[PDB]
Amino acid sequence: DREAALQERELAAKEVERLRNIVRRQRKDLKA
Amino acid sequence: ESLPSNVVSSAQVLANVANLLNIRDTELSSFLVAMGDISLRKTGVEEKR
Amino acid sequence: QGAAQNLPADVNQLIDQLERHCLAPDGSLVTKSVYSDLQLAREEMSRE
Amino acid sequence: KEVSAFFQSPDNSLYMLPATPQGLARDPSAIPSICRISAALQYPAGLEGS
Amino acid sequence: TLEHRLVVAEAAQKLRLPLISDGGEIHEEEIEKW
Amino acid sequence: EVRDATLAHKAEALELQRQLRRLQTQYDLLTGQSSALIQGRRARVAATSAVS
Amino acid sequence: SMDMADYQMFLAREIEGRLKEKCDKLADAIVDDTDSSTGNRNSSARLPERVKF
Repeated sequence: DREAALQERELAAKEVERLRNIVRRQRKDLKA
Repeated sequence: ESLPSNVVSSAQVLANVANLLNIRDTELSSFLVAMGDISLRKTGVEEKR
Repeated sequence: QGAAQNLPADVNQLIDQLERHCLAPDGSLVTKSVYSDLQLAREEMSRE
Repeated sequence: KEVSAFFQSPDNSLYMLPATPQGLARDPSAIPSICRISAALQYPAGLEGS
Repeated sequence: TLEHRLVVAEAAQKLRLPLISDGGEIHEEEIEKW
Repeated sequence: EVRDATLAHKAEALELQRQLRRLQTQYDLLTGQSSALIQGRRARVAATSAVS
Repeated sequence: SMDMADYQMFLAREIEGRLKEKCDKLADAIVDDTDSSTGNRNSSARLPERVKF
């Protein structure tokens, strides 16, 4: 199950990069 | 005849007892805190975490 | 090095737990009076 | 007679416009009004609403 | 006409109801009327 | 092992998942939430230039 | 006294309309929050879930 867990781990980890900068760009500009 | 008319007309609107809490000033606080910041309270820190 | 990492968390926890018991004193109610006032706005909305 | 009109003209009619309809802040010593909610006057007034 | 009956007529039956909280907030307009 | 790591990584995914939709909705709802009361200005200002 | 019977046409559009069409409209301004997308629920999304939200 490690290989099955490995393929879903990277997708569960790749989201962090796409869930920081867009948040760093939106919630900052949801204040104007 | 108009006592039961105008009184309930505001009263039926004023049945929204709960939603006023962010309406508090002029619905502007609702526009300021009911979604402007409470939905932003999480997302403000939902990147630093 | 490891103990130094916990120090910012260590200095926090010294008074953080007691500040719930410090909430009732004036150390918090100067701002946090709303809790002792039970939603100091108007106690939610009844008539105001 | 004369001084009353000298005082009525700038002080009488303009008084109600903030008096009842939130304008006076209704005892602005009522801080949570013009500090939490009715502070919306103070929110963009950089020179006034620090 | 009913707007100006708030001077004494409508002032003496329902205008003074919120005076329990309007110490000076409505005292400004009754002193216009008194 | 990675199955245990998935929990550390699903939390690394799920916890940050329900916040982008929040901001995206915010970027599509908060742009007009504040404007939903400015339109009342005209009704409140017409007679201001009258009694004065 | 004359304002008693004359109010048959006061409660037509003026004191029944403007009192009603602006009490709710201002009170329904709140739903322009997260509830803005669900425009049909705005009538029923004020009392039960705004305190929940």
